[PDB]
Amino acid sequence: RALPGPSQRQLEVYDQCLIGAARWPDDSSKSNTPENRAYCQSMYNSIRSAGDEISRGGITSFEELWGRATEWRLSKLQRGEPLYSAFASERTSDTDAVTPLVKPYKSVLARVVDHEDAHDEIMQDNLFGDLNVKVYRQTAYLHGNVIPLNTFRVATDTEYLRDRVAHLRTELGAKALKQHLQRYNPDRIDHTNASYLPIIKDHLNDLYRQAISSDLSQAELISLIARTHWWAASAMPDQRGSAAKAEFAARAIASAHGIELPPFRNGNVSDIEAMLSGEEEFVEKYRSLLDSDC
Amino acid sequence: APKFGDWDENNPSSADGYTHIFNKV
Ligand SMILES: O=c1ccn([C@@H]2O[C@H](COP(=O)(O)OP(=O)(O)O)[C@@H](O)[C@H]2O)c(=O)[nH]1
Repeated sequence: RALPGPSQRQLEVYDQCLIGAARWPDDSSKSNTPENRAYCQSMYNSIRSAGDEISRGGITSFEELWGRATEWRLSKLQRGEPLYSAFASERTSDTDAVTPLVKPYKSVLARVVDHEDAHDEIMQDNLFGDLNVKVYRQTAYLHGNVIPLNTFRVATDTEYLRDRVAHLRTELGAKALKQHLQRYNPDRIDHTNASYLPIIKDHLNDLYRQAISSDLSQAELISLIARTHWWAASAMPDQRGSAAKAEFAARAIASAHGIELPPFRNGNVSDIEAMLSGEEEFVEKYRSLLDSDC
Repeated sequence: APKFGDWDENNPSSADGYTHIFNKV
């Protein structure tokens, strides 16, 4: 059964231009820019246009939807073919993905360390040696099976590091020390093993198929949107741009039912909030990562 | 002791802050 489709009651522009922003709690300067408002409004507009087609039966599978997200995102790249390739390619199971917790991701270090669910662990390094890391281990549950996801790690004997890093540099070379920190920074996110992504992807068509019901209440819809957001963002299916695509898709399904979600709150980067939480936590906290204030 | 992470000050070898992909070992 067909669906309403995007609303005609649109968010005020000031809010369009914040759809898919990355409103870092430590630099919402980039949220305010002319280009980033331009980027966001475009995402706003292409979400609804995907919105239009979910309503009509056009987009049959979450993978098709994710394509639309990817097509959109690529047309915003003014970068070139190494970078184009990345935003357009799924992560393959023969690689790992890693985000070092340098700028602009510094706000995250604190989020891991004061996180109730964090462990204290020992991380054994070939260059620095042994390290105390606060470790958050995101895990989903699916069919009743446990799927590790992203693993945050923050190194905590900081003094020893700055000393040891400076030490290590001059021998191997920054060249050879950079090498190491691109992949093995004491502070880093290690993302979902690309191997889990087939079953996650199957799971997402399942959710997608469910959420393009007609019979669902407002509550159970938003739940299913938060989830789809939650899984897609946390799987990080692509080499780059996953956060942008997750939000786009989560929103396109909303608009297909005639919902108009607002921007996310400031300091609430959607894919990080998702990554740093479990599923039901995020589903319930969802409506308030959103700027729902008149 | 330094802020978390701030042991990585002015290091020319500071990683870049975006997702990198590597071959599995
Ligand atoms: O010029 C840009 C590019 C991206 N984003 C947003 O910032 C985050 C960046 O993640 P994305 O998945 O686009 O790329 P990556 O994190 O792999 O660089 C996403 O929420 C995007 O919507 C933005 O506000 N402006």
